[PDB]
Amino acid sequence: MEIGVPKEIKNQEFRVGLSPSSVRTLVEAGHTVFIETQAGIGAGFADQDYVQAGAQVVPSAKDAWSREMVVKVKEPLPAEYDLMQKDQLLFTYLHLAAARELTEQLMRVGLTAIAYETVELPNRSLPLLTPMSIIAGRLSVQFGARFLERQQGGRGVLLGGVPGVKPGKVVILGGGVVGTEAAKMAVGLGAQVQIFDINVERLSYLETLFGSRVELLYSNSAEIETAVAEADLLIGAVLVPGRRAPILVPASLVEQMRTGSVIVDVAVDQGGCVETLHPTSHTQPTYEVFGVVHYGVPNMPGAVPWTATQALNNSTLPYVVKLANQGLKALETDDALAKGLNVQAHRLVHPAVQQVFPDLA
Amino acid sequence: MEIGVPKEIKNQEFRVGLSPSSVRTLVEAGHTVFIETQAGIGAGFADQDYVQAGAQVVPSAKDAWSREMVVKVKEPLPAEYDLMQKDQLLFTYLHLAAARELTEQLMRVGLTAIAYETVELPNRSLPLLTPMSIIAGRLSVQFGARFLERQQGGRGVLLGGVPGVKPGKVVILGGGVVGTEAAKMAVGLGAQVQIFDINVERLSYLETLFGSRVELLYSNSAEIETAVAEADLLIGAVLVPGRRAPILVPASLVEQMRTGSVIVDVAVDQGGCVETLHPTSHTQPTYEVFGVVHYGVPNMPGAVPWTATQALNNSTLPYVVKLANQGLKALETDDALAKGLNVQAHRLVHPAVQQVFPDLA
Amino acid sequence: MEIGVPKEIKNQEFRVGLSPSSVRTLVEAGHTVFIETQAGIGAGFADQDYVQAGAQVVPSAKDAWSREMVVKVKEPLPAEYDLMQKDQLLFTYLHLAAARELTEQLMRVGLTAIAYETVELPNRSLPLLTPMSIIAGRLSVQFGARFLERQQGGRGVLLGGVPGVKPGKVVILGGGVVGTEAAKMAVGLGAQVQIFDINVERLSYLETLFGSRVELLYSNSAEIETAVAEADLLIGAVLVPGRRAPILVPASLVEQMRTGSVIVDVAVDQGGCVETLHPTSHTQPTYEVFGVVHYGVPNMPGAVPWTATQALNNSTLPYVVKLANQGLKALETDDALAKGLNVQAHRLVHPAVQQVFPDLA
Amino acid sequence: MEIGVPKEIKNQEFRVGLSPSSVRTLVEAGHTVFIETQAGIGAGFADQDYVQAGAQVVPSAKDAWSREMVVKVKEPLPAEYDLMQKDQLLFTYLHLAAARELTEQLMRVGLTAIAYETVELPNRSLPLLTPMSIIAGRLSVQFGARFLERQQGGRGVLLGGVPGVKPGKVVILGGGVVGTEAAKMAVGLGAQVQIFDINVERLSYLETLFGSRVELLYSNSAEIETAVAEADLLIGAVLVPGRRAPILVPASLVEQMRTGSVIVDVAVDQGGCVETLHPTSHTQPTYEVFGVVHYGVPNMPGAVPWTATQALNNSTLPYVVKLANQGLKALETDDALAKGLNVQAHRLVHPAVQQVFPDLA
Amino acid sequence: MEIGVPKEIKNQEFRVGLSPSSVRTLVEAGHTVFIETQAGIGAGFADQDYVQAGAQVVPSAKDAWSREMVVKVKEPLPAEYDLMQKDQLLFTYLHLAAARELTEQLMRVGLTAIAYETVELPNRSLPLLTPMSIIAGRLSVQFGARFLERQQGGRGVLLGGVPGVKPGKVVILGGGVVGTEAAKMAVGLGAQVQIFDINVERLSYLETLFGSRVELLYSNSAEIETAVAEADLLIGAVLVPGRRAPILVPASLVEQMRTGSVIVDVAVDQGGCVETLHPTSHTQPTYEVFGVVHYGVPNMPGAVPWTATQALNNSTLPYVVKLANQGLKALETDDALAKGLNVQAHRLVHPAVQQVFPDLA
Ligand SMILES: NC(=O)c1ccc[n+]([C@@H]2O[C@H](COP(=O)([O-])OP(=O)(O)OC[C@H]3O[C@@H](n4cnc5c(N)ncnc54)[C@H](O)[C@@H]3O)[C@@H](O)[C@H]2O)c1
Ligand SMILES: NC(=O)c1ccc[n+]([C@@H]2O[C@H](COP(=O)([O-])OP(=O)(O)OC[C@H]3O[C@@H](n4cnc5c(N)ncnc54)[C@H](O)[C@@H]3O)[C@@H](O)[C@H]2O)c1
Ligand SMILES: NC(=O)c1ccc[n+]([C@@H]2O[C@H](COP(=O)([O-])OP(=O)(O)OC[C@H]3O[C@@H](n4cnc5c(N)ncnc54)[C@H](O)[C@@H]3O)[C@@H](O)[C@H]2O)c1
Ligand SMILES: NC(=O)c1ccc[n+]([C@@H]2O[C@H](COP(=O)([O-])OP(=O)(O)OC[C@H]3O[C@@H](n4cnc5c(N)ncnc54)[C@H](O)[C@@H]3O)[C@@H](O)[C@H]2O)c1
Ligand SMILES: NC(=O)c1ccc[n+]([C@@H]2O[C@H](COP(=O)([O-])OP(=O)(O)OC[C@H]3O[C@@H](n4cnc5c(N)ncnc54)[C@H](O)[C@@H]3O)[C@@H](O)[C@H]2O)c1
Repeated sequence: MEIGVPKEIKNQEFRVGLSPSSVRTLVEAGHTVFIETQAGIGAGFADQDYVQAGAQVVPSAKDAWSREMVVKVKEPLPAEYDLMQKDQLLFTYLHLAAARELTEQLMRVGLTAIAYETVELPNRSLPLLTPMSIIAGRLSVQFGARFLERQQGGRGVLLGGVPGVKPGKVVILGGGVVGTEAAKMAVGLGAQVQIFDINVERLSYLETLFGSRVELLYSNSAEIETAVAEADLLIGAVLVPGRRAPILVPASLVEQMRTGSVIVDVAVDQGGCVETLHPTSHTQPTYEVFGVVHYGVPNMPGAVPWTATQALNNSTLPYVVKLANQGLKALETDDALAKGLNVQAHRLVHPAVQQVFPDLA
Repeated sequence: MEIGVPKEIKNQEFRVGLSPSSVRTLVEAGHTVFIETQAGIGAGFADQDYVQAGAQVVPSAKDAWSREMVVKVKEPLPAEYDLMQKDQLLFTYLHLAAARELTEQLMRVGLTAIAYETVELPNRSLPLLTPMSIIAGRLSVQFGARFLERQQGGRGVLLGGVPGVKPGKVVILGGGVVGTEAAKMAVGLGAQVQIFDINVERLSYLETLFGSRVELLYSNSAEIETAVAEADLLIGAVLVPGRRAPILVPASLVEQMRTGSVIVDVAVDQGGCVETLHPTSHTQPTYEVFGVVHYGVPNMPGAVPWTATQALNNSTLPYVVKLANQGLKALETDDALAKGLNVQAHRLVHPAVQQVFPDLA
Repeated sequence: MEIGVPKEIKNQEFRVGLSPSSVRTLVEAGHTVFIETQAGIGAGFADQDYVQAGAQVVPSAKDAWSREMVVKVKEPLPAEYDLMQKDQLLFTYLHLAAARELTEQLMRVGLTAIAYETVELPNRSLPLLTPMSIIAGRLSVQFGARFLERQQGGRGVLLGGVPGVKPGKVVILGGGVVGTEAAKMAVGLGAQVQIFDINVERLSYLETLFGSRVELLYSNSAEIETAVAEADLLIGAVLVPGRRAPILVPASLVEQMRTGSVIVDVAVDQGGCVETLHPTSHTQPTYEVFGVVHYGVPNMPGAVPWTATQALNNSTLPYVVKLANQGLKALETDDALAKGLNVQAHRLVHPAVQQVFPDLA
Repeated sequence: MEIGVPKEIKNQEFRVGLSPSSVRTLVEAGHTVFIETQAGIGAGFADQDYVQAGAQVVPSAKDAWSREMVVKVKEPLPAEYDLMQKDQLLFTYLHLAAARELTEQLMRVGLTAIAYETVELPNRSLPLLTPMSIIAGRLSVQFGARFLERQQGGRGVLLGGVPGVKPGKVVILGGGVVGTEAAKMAVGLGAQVQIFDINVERLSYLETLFGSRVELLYSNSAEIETAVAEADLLIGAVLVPGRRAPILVPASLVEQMRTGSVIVDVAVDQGGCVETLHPTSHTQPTYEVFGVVHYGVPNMPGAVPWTATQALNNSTLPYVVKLANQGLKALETDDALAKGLNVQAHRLVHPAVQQVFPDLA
Repeated sequence: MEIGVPKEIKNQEFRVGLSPSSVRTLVEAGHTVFIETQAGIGAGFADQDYVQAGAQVVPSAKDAWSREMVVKVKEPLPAEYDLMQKDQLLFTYLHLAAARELTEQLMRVGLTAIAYETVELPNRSLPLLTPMSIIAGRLSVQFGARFLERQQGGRGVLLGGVPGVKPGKVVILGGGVVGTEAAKMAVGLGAQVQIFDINVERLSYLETLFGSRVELLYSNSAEIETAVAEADLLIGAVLVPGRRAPILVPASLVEQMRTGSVIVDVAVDQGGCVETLHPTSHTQPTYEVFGVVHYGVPNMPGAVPWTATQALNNSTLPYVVKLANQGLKALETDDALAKGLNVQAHRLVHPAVQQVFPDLA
């Protein structure tokens, strides 16, 4: 089939729909791929690498959008609304329940849109988001260490300390995928680490990973209060299915933290579990409240596009191949794929997006 | 005795001569300490903490400089030349072989100046520099990870990678104190690590620390060339006694590195082992040569003043106490202290500084 | 019941149906066991040990084959066709889909034959093969190290290297049971290790076992090519259910490998994932193609009969006991056992073997 | 200076005096190197690699022996006696106290001969032998595992066992360099390990390396007897300065060992600590006594010439460079080098070799 | 709702139904809690702590028993039979199949009684017992070490030994929750450890936790006999669903053990797997049979009430909250809770307790 890969146009978005290794694999399956020049450059892939792989490098987005299947990272923007085609297959992150205009647009056009984030296993797991959660967890500590540096606004604490001197104290709220990857890094830098979770069985499992090196604590307000007050680095990594996140950290608790301490709340979209936290810019990634540094920049994985592009591809690829092979019939063979389906032929198909635009259904 | 601690005035210097725990200890020994207001604040110590410790908080530097002993972090600046006194004891980092004017100043004044960096054991070890080498080694990786982020100018590589994706490759030139601490951090973040050294016995010792997790390689041009070409993060940590550092990495080698890769040369004063590296600012910590990011900001430990102040104190303290107790006679009891002596009563005493200002002796 | 254990007669087969500990256990359950003299000697078990266990040691195979139940390791050979009886229970590895004559023989005779390799759990797992996969994985590295020795034909590389010198590079294709055990050994010898797999969730799990000590890579032709070219030791450990193995390594790739490098493809029966690999002898376990040493000897576990006999027994025993107790009714109580049933009363019962000898059904 | 490297002619000797990386380094120092064609091929180095390094590849040994300095691995053989020159510098392993004829030959010729094995530090350490001890220690386990395989003559025991089955038991007599490297490998393969030593302080140090994973036992006849009787693999790694090795294992003890168990005595030249052990061939590396497999092949490191050549070079190189630079005056600057001196201008200089050929002095 | 917490009156019982953190959490949910004075003191919780949490501290048990819901640790005793009320909710450990009188009492009264130990998941797991199994496993080793001390009656063996001296040998029968926690501690003290289990898949899993540090052995009489004879510390940790425990250790085996060796059978209620073991007192926790020390004191977790109270609460809490919120309707929403139901309105509801008092149903 013909596969197009336009360059990402969203602000600060350096990832790319397909890496060269993916392309190669696709080309060996009988398919042909068209990629816009420079599409891969923010991620570290030259057009050259794409040609070596069997890609046809196209000079414009029009040329890339004109294919039967388009594979991207982010949702289409208004600047590209006119590039879309009636019978395309669009496979990318959509987040439709947050973009009515976008939802209507796809609807008018009549294509079929499959969202990475709705492809779901019986497991109830979302295989195409995980890779991003792993990365965010790892980055949280890296960003946190930077902001604990004096020139960056923090107290001037080295996470690992040095023999004779106290190490930094990292408190992680939530021991799921993100919280677990964060703990791995903090431990690697030498910090003293505490993880809170409400699921004891998850806590038991974490003990198999860390042994007695990390403190594994049941999530209750009383212990949270004490721990948070002593933290140099607080990482929010909580997720709850039927809703937005619980505020485990009220402004009053924040007020009790040490000056120059830092909070990184990875749970930014769904609210955060920290009361004083809101999303931040990039020309201004942080702000202070009570002398405590706040970091609320989202899509953390965008800081490592080379690593992030491959991680995503490793997971999307088999789906890309199935679609290229069976086209629309794959949704009838693949239940997970069938669940990624959001829009088709002017109809809003995803039940979740329906309950949000009940009048769009 | 009376001990004074002025606030550091050098640019970007947030450390402080004595921490509150040190002060307390000093006060319990019979001594009294005077500290300039706000002297400890960049390091995270309020005047309050100093008063609780037994310190007398003085409102001006004059008041702090007027003591029989002054304890600081950096060398005196011209702005303080008039504050110095004839019979003081000055204990701080001096680096006289690089400051003639300063050397002459101390000479005129007639005090006795003891340099942290010349206090030396029979071991030939410099006990008061080590703490700073440990910190620099640990920070190098932390800074390196930041600069490998796309927005910071790097390729966009996560050091630890994610299962399925290649981890970052870190190459460390020199397996001494700095190189060893750097390896500890890189390994902690999940990177693939290679350390080069010319001392096999040091390599053998490192194996006892890391096992087979790190690649331990003999330093020869041939292997260096190959390794460096594949690095995401290159850390220079070489030191050679009788001179400046060897250029293990010529511009030609740098030219062969991947775009967006980063070099952190901790060996900045003595030259660096990297040809294209020079010191950098803070309003501009890095620059590019061949698409490769260069970081040459010195006194790395200044980024974590809270941790760095305590590490230094843990080591200087026993010397501070000996001086306060025995005053000048300590140099006659302590050989290491006797070696820290640089200037006394208008005479240049340190042989090393003499061979540099042979006409000052 | 009466249980017989003949000595294995197949070439190079030193294992034995029951170890002495098994026998003891069987005897304490009310059963009696007859074993041919010397049956256990290749595995390190003297007849003495068998008598201490409660076994009756019989002088001939006839005496051992004449029992209501016979327990062996390998399939019956033509030399024993006349020893079989109409109503026996035969429990051993059969591999009928590869032995028509054998399949017809059991059919004529009219016994019931249960194959270790078809006993299967709902899990779809084959509990009686695993023990052999674990052993093969561990041996692969052991054999590989031997063949990397100069006198054995290899390049003369020590897997662990020595501080100052590069360790050997081991590449494992497939991260399942075999590939995982191989990685454990390679890591134990100090090698640099890469594992490829197409299942990301398996890759994630492996990270919980190895941390960042092993490189965990997604199986794609592009990365495979690069990795394989740099390998000292290549281990094939791929398995795919609905068929034979994929050739992940074409002769062209093999041609690009270093002279004296070695390939051990554990996936020998089902083809191998290496193009240039074919089964080898024992009077000649290896051969060279492009200066690269090939090892294709099967039934690797036969090299450690003492360890292999016990591992198998630990798993077969509970089934042996159930059969001795309930005889044929066990297949009606045990679904896994019911699945091991291949032949009974002249009829070919196993659906898998039926689809192979569709005219035998 | 001119440096020659002849091809090694001794039987089964595949190492080479200088690797290509060494050569390169030498060439960059102002020196020129001549190497006999194919000299590096048994170690995995093509002439090509030597030319790339700056070597001049010579067609004959005569051409290589004709230089002011010759660098080899083994001692000169009678076939090369005529190639030697009056004023050469010969640097290689000599073992003169075992070769009278050779000793006389060097004497006649009048060159100066420096033996790797006599270069000694104040430490009393022999820096140029260690690399070989490390390798032998690692290989011992590798060879031992092979001989425990049934087809190789052993009991058929997998060192690591499998969950549910006992691992192999490895007993190491001597916890020095060799014994320690052996333990590292055995532990890596999963074996149960015991190390005996008479030096408690060495035992204490080993605990810092292995923790409680290895049993660390004081060397006394009583415990030795018990342990040895239960071993699958016995490794002799004892060394005593003023003499030959103690027989810690009398034939009577050997008689008590399990059939198919194996003994690898790395202490072969100095006798061995095992009574029934003698050196073996290569066309016959082992023999049996009491059903116990004996391995007594020496120069174990010769099995991995690629790894062994580099390990040796990493250590000899700085000495090779000093000699090329200062020629004979290096012995007057280098005490360790001065100690390597065995023969010069017809005189036997090495005190140790003198006390052996008291009439040659 | 109103929640009461009486002080535990059973002998040697220091735990308490709710910890202060639990209380706080309950109070924030809209509920009010009444606790008898001193109820928390044996566990380390002052009334003060309870008041800070929002508890109302009541002076008598009557006051605590008079609530709509009573939360305790142990079963009600005759001394409290008169305190119970018709429509209460009683949530605590009951063990009714062992207390007929108690069972009849609850029956008369007409309350609804929910037993911690019958709350069960589809998993068939008993979430409210696990926490106690983990603790018992950890304590077993701690108690065992104490009894191996000479003054306590044991042989005088230090589990970890010291470099040069054999470590203690610990044998664990059963590799489930208890056996696994015991192994963790024994390994932590430096002992040589063997675990036996009949489930190979459990053995495989344990290898992922311990690697090759522990010996993982299949449970068969032959190996058990040998291992037990050499043990310093034997820990019984076997559980079998449809019955009482198997005697894996007959008195005859015990007779073969070393004098001063110790047995701790955690499997005390269900019999023990050790023939010579019976429950013991506290004024006499052990006894000897054949010079072997026996420890059979039950409810091991009672020795660490501070730790044990919190572990239990972490697990019971969510159930306590559900009950307080939905009262009786929770059993209709919660299947696990519905399974904890033993008695209600004079009727015996639990099928298991019915089959024991078939005439009570
Ligand atoms: N900013 C970014 O780039 C980015 C990327 C990915 C995910 N995230 C966010 O990070 C969060 C973590 O996602 P995840 O994949 O780890 O989910 P997860 O389900 O793997 O982990 C969440 C964990 O939180 C625990 N939790 C829930 N309530 C809790 C409570 N009251 N106290 C303590 N722990 C509680 C759960 O028991 C669970 O273990 C989500 O909110 C997600 O949206 C941000
Ligand atoms: N910028 C900062 O804030 C800061 C702070 C401290 C130290 N440093 C610098 O960092 C360097 C490292 O200091 P250190 O305490 O680790 O010294 P060290 O002696 O502990 O380590 C240096 C090591 O380099 C090795 N080395 C020398 N020549 C080599 C060669 N050709 N190849 C490979 N390795 C070689 C030596 O064998 C030694 O092991 C010095 O140059 C020091 O001035 C910078
Ligand atoms: N010679 C012997 O004595 C012996 C003994 C046992 C097994 N074997 C063979 O070894 C192989 C391994 O068996 P196992 O028990 O490990 O199976 P397994 O299922 O546990 O492992 C196989 C793994 O291969 C992976 N795989 C499949 N296709 C792949 C691809 N294209 N790239 C990379 N990985 C891929 C799967 O995802 C899986 O994780 C089989 O072929 C089996 O027949 C040989
Ligand atoms: N065959 C080969 O290729 C080869 C290569 C190198 C070394 N070797 C030999 O291996 C031996 C080991 O050499 P090394 O470098 O380990 O020496 P080492 O000094 O590092 O180790 C020897 C150790 O043996 C211990 N020892 C001495 N007497 C003992 C006794 N009665 N019981 C127990 N331990 C005792 C010492 O305390 C010491 O720790 C030597 O005999 C050497 O000649 C063979
Ligand atoms: N005294 C106390 O305070 C206390 C507290 C909790 C549990 N216990 C007791 O401890 C025992 C262990 O409980 P658990 O939670 O570990 O159960 P579990 O199911 O987690 O562990 C029991 C294990 O025993 C194994 N096993 C069964 N039969 C065996 C045999 N013949 N040989 C070897 N292993 C065998 C099973 O395969 C299983 O892995 C139970 O009997 C329980 O009643 C005592």
